[PDB]
Amino acid sequence: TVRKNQATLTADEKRRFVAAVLELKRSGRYDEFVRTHNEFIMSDTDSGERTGHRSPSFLPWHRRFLLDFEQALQSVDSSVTLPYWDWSADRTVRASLWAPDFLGGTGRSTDGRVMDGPFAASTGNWPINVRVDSRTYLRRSLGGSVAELPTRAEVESVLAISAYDLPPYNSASEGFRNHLEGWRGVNLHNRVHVWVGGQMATGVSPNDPVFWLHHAYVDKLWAEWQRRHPDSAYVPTGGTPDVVDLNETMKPWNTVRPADLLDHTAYYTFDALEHHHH
Amino acid sequence: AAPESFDEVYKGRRIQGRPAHEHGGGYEVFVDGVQLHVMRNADGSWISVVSHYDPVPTPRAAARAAVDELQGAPLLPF
Ligand SMILES: [Cu+2]
Ligand SMILES: [Cu+2]
Ligand SMILES: [Cu+2]
Repeated sequence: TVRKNQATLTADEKRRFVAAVLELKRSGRYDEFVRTHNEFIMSDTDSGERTGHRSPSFLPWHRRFLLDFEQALQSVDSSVTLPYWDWSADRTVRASLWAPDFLGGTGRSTDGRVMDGPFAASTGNWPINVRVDSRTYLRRSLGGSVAELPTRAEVESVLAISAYDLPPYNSASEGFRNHLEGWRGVNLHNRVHVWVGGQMATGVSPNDPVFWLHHAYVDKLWAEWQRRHPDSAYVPTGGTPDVVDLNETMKPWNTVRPADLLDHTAYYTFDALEHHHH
Repeated sequence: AAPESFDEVYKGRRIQGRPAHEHGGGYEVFVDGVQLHVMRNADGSWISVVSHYDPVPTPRAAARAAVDELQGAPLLPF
């Protein structure tokens, strides 16, 4: 399985990815991914149990969630893998990502409604069913609530942080995980959600197919961080209330631990991932 | 100690807050009488389910951000 930069997909790969996503939507499978994500983001709390977000397991949890989704896509078309969106590189609304042959563009100013691409409400192929308000159409406001996506220099500053995570293992932490997640520092992952706007800014953010491409790049940055810091590993490593320790299993699956997900190459490789070096 | 309650009409909609599949909130917010899930972060900031990745300083600020996001739409209960 090779995960490729979205910017590099052929027209055939874009077609096949879109069709597979639309079939998971038609069959009812897609919406249950949105529902699972919303349940964890509404339940994960800084002072209590936290598994999907605001916690060290943010990265392995989303790695396994994306694996579940990719496997569902491959059950429809075995050639499809999740592409990733390097938002440090492809940082404008003119990016091919947002073209009508791929995800479609920004929403119109009146109501945020996306008007083009395969996921526009007018196609009849993308009802927003798992939602927090009456509106049933995909919405975006690219660059509306925050003006810029993270830059490569900002990403590199986060990648240079040596500790994976630190007590209190939540949104107040120092360390790589919370800086990548974005609750402290220059803010990588949370700011991208805010930049897309629409459902992507909400707990039901997998309603926008760009969710998967954003998280596939966050997941690639975890892999890059490991290559920069081969001496650093997941923490905590046992006996921490409310937090998933290294060898503890994770909900909702219950059968997989962070330890089983640290090495992505057991499941997929990237088009390019630099070797450890000085 | 929880924030104070509030009640106002913001952009034509009634927003209310009070101390009290989702976490066990110590504070409740309503938009036109429909509960809006909100959450407090460790640093004292707030988010809501319609603006989950963008902390704001207070539960009233989260309610106002939700009204701005909804653009007139009724909220659906969680
Ligand atoms: Cu998430
Ligand atoms: Cu996310
Ligand atoms: Cu070395």
